[PDB]
Amino acid sequence: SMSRLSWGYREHNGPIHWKEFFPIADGDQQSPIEIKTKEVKYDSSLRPLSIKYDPSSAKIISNSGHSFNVDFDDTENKSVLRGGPLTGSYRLRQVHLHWGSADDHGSEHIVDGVSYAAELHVVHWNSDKYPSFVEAAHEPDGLAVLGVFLQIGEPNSQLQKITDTLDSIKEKGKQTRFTNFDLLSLLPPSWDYWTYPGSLTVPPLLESVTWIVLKQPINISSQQLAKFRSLLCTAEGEAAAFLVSNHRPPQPLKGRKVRASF
Ligand SMILES: CN(Cc1ccc(Cl)cc1)S(=O)(=O)c1ccc(S(N)(=O)=O)cc1
Ligand SMILES: [Zn+2]
Repeated sequence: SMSRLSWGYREHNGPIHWKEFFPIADGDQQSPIEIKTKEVKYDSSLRPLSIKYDPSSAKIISNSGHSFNVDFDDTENKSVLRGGPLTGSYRLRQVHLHWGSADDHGSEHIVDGVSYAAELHVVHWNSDKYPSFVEAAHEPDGLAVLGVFLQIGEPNSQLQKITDTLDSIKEKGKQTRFTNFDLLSLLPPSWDYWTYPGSLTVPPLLESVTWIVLKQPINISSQQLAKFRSLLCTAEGEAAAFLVSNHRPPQPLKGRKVRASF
């Protein structure tokens, strides 16, 4: 029961099957990717990242069945990403997390054969050119996603505000008010990054993303990370399954180059 609404990460509907309903899964700019550092193009024309996140932008946290979503008010330019490889201003919309079944893997991007325990995605859209997230999502330059690796280490109290909420939203489709979220404090100290043209890592897998993957990981404890696997991918009433893993394997580069800021 894989379909154009019923995709997932289980055996019958996981990544291997997404192509059945989203043929672009086999496209030439699919994400995520293994970054081979020896092959990175160190580009002196890449600018520093400019990041401004207003803690009051966050409105709600939700269980989609595929991850947790922190959703932000994107009607104003309070929370925006500029610089790096980007032209103009990209407005903050959504935060996701990806993880695997155990702490030794779970990230979407892989760096020199190494997988991190999880990966945070910060999703933004080009509001200087496009009227809306929906319109931007189907343009090559419409979206910018900031990726941050999570490694097992000392408990991160920055993750605590999110993990404290996870019982509220256990069932697929539950949401809770979630505000005064200091996203910028969750980022690592250094904003050195890789960048490449790609796609959404989930259906519908649109090739509209400028990926900006931060070199420096942040921490998560094993017991924090296990909270996310207690989320259900099934709705209230239906037969319970856990969201034990929600990452897409790396995809073919097909001529693309990864550029480094550093
Ligand atoms: C981008 N969304 C999917 C989507 C995009 C466009 C439209 Cl018109 C409808 C749905 S999303 O909120 O489900 C989303 C965004 C970004 C990513 S990711 N994990 O690649 O950065 C996943 C999912
Ligand atoms: Zn994501």
